Amino acid sequence: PVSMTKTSVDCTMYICGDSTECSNLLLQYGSFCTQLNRALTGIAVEQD
Amino acid sequence: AYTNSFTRGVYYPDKVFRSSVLHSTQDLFLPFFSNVTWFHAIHDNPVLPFNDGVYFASTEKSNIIRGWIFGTTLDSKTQSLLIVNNATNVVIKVCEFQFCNDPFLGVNCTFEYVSFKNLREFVFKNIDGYFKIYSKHTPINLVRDLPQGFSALEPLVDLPIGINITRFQTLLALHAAYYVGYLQPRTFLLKYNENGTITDAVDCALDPLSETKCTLKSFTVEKGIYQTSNFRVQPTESIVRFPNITNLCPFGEVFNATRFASVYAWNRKRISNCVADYSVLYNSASFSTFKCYGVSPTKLNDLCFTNVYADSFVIRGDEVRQIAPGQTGKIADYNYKLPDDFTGCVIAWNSNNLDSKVGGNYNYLYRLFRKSNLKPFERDISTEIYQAGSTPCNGVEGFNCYFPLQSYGFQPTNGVGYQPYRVVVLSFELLHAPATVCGPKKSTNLVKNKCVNFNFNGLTGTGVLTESNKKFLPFQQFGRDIADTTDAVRDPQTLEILDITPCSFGGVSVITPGTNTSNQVAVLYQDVNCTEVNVFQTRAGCLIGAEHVNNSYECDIPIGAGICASYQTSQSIIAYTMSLGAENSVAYSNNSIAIPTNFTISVTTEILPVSMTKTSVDCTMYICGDSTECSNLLLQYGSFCTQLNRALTGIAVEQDKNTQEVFAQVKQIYKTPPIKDFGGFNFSQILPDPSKPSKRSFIEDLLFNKVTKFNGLTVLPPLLTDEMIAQYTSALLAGTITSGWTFGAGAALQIPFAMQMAYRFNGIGVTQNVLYENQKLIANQFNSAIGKIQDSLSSTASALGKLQDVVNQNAQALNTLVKQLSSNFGAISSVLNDILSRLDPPEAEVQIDRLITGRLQSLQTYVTQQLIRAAEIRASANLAATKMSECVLGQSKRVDFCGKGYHLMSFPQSAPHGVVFLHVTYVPAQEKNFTTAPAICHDGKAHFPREGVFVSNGTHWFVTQRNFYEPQIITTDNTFVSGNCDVVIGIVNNTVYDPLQPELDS
Ligand SMILES: *[C@@H]1O[C@H](CO)[C@@H](O)[C@H](O)[C@H]1NC(C)=O
Ligand SMILES: *[C@@H]1O[C@H](CO)[C@@H](O)[C@H](O)[C@H]1NC(C)=O
Ligand SMILES: *[C@@H]1O[C@H](CO)[C@@H](O)[C@H](O)[C@H]1NC(C)=O
Ligand SMILES: *[C@@H]1O[C@H](CO)[C@@H](O)[C@H](O)[C@H]1NC(C)=O
Ligand SMILES: *[C@@H]1O[C@H](CO)[C@@H](O)[C@H](O)[C@H]1NC(C)=O
Ligand SMILES: *[C@@H]1O[C@H](CO)[C@@H](O)[C@H](O)[C@H]1NC(C)=O
Ligand SMILES: *[C@@H]1O[C@H](CO)[C@@H](O)[C@H](O)[C@H]1NC(C)=O
Repeated sequence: PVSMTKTSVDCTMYICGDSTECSNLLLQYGSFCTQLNRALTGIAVEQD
Repeated sequence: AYTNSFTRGVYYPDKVFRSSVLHSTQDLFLPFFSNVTWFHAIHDNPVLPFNDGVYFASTEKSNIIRGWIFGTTLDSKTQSLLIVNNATNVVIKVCEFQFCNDPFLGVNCTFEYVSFKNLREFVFKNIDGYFKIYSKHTPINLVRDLPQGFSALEPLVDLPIGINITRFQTLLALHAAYYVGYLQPRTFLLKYNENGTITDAVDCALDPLSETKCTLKSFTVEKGIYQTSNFRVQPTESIVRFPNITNLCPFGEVFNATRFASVYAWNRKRISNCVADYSVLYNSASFSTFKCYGVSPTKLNDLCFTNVYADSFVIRGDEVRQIAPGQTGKIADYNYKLPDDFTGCVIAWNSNNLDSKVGGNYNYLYRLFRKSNLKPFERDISTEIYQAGSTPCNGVEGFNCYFPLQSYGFQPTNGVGYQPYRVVVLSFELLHAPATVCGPKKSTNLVKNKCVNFNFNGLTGTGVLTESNKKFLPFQQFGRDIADTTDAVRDPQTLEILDITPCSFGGVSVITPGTNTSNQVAVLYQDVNCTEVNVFQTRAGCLIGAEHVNNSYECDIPIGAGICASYQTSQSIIAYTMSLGAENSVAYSNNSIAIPTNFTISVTTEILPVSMTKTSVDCTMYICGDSTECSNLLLQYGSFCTQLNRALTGIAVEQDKNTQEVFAQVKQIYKTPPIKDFGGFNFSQILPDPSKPSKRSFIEDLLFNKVTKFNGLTVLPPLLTDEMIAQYTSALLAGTITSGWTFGAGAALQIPFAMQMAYRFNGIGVTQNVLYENQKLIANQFNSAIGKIQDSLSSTASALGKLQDVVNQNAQALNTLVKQLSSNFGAISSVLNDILSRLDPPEAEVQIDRLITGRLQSLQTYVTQQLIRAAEIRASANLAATKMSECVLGQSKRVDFCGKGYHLMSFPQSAPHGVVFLHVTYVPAQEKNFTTAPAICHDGKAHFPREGVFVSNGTHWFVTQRNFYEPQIITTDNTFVSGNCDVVIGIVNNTVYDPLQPELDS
């Protein structure tokens, strides 16, 4: 295997999809969405 | 009259000093380069919407504009402020002043305070009751309109009025040029300088440039692809689909029955074919207590449940808290037990008057004695006499004989907690029965191929509703997927299978070149079909902004599905099928050979992250910095942070081990000779310069120059400082300049650099004779190639990509740790001295525990992230150690392992937490077509070369090495005799000249 499936799983919509209140409570955790999205993006560009 | 609001309107969201740091906040500013209205001051004061604010600017020469009135009615009906400056006093009052018929200044008194060449900007506003006076006076040389320039707008005075303003009217002076920008709750990338003046700002929700600007946290964005947010097709309307129920449900019957059951025999009234509004329930104010455990106490009317139970039984006032999960007592253990996962809602209204006889209500029973505690939602009708003592009864009294059921005497003369009630615990359940009890919300038509807000029988979501062929059985109602989410539903009014699929969604990514190159904007909608959104549709999605090009180019900013975007010609953004290269068919046949007549020595900079900043956090200092209570509460987790400290110190020691394995493979001190008579190969740019104060290379100096805390986490200094890392690199360079591969294995053997290149040439199967034949030429090419390294390494910032990105990666890891010191994690504050200094210790274990589980989980993500990052660094560092061992400390025969081309050697160069290798490679340049045959037959015997390839230019046959055209006549010290000419295909007639033949003939 040279690559996995290039999953681009977004933090806010995966955890609180189609929701504003849950995304507001989730951004109160600080950066976990931005380093998780950067981690998935780094994974995707790593398969590329 | 419209104006481009160029740069004006930036103020301080807060007045906390910051330096060389970019803070992002949500606040009310007007957008940059936006549309603002242009006014004159001849013969205009309409009441504009100050919905959340505007920005004022004045071109003034005689002080005509002098005041403002802001408010919601602005007619002394509400509290409205007036501003006058009578050349000596500043007067800002909201008191009941006499305003004129047309409000001007000449040329509810609760707030108890009673007393061109100039651009004036004033923003009077209210945020949370603060009245901020924002002021700035700025000289200019400009007359046409508002100037282009940056101006921080600072607060001066905060006054206690706290006034609603939704629309405002300017104040004139009778015997006003201004601008109106509608502010929005937008997020803003703000820049502070070291002197504390806000020098720039970005409204970053405006255009793709600014969206990249505040997602990359920088005012200058590199050319590339960046995901900024998510695109979701918003529902345009709401569809409600409920069964065609026509009967009002007897909820009022189980509230207003002539009699209610006891807790000994409470009823299960099961409900189907009903409409439940609950609006009459909430409109009734009779509820004494409403402890609604599974579902919201207020938000229930729109919700639909599958089945409901009315568990009506009468119990005392002090016992109303015992109808709860986890509660115990006589009633909770002997009469009615609720499960710990009870999903429902408990009802009890103020009801002393109805289920209470004036002579005593005697018909309600309860169980006070039982040998075992009862089960959740079971019904026990058993009347067996409870066994208390020792001897049994044959229906008599005495020992072991009381009736286990006895009744309440309900009289109005009882105590206030002992009062009778019509408590009726409507034991709601959310199960997955056929959903019947829905709020009315009259239905609408079934839309197709358009995602809207649907609520099918209490099940909500977003998606399109299409017809399906999915053959339901008549009892079955809902569909599920492999991921057990809802796949199909049946419309409960018309019996049709409705497929549910959420519409096209996805993150938005942005194509943008450098801001130092362009400001042209582009957006990408991936996996969206170009209906629901100079528009291009591809397999990757809907691309808006770039014109589609049938001509194919090399990929610069990747898009997806083979599409790539770039910036070219007059320049513009283009979209195209990306090239896989130049379309170059090879000139194959059975007899076609290509061998290069010319070569070049190319040098490639394989730069490798070998090491990392030895970050080490402290259980005390980082997690619970200078706090005895928090350090104790972290040791409450036991050895947990101790293996974290062990792991981080392990990362430090193995980083030292990586550096030792790549550099201190050398056992001695090697120093360069005072003369650099290196056979034409000047190394004073790659070798340390004695004229330099620190003995490092010149290219290392540009690797130190062009490419380059105290708050609980420290950095450990390396065991190897930068100067003596440079000393080890100088040692490795010296060993591979005067000693080559020998000092890697054993004793230092002095070997010339000409010998190293000549023998390294042999390694890749090209003969070393070419090197001494063109020594001056390749000295020129290699020196100028190192000069091209110097030029590229000094000109392009992208040449340091693989170390700049990793040093930045560690920087963002540390920076996210730093940002968790702002993150609250559910605690009310993020600074630990603040949270400890204001919380009493018993609730401080709770607050500190939330903060440290958040801090420790973020630190856990951090330490695992650098554990896998140090695994990547250590994999690339064992790669670097084998690279140095086989490519510096020896010659590698691994093709394409030491950069593109036939590897010759490599030159270590120290760099900030990394190694730069100067891999010299052999790359062929110019080639010719020749005719070739597998073998040459000479005297009935087939001939094969020991080294090299048979070729012919069409006139004479030659044997030549596979990577350089050196034609010689076929000679038996280059070929050998084998086999016969009758078997091999493609063999040609020739003669093979034995070098022994002229010796024996002469
Ligand atoms: C900020 O303050 C320093 C300190 O006097 C001053 O020298 C400088 O000119 C100011 N302005 C800047 C850095 O733009
Ligand atoms: C109830 O809904 C069904 C939908 O199929 C419809 O055919 C029927 O006429 C409706 N009846 C009333 C009284 O609204
Ligand atoms: C995109 O929408 C058009 C509009 O009708 C349609 O013809 C085309 O099939 C769609 N593309 C895909 C991949 O379904
Ligand atoms: C082959 O091409 C290289 C390219 O620079 C040149 O330096 C060299 O002199 C050429 N050799 C011959 C034999 O033409
Ligand atoms: C050193 O390298 C420079 C290249 O800038 C060259 O001009 C000079 O002749 C070299 N000196 C020696 C002694 O090789
Ligand atoms: C394949 O090789 C044979 C023998 O060298 C030759 O006769 C034949 O023409 C070749 N095929 C082509 C397409 O040239
Ligand atoms: C030359 O090659 C041919 C095959 O094409 C072979 O039959 C013959 O014996 C060879 N030698 C000669 C003609 O001397």
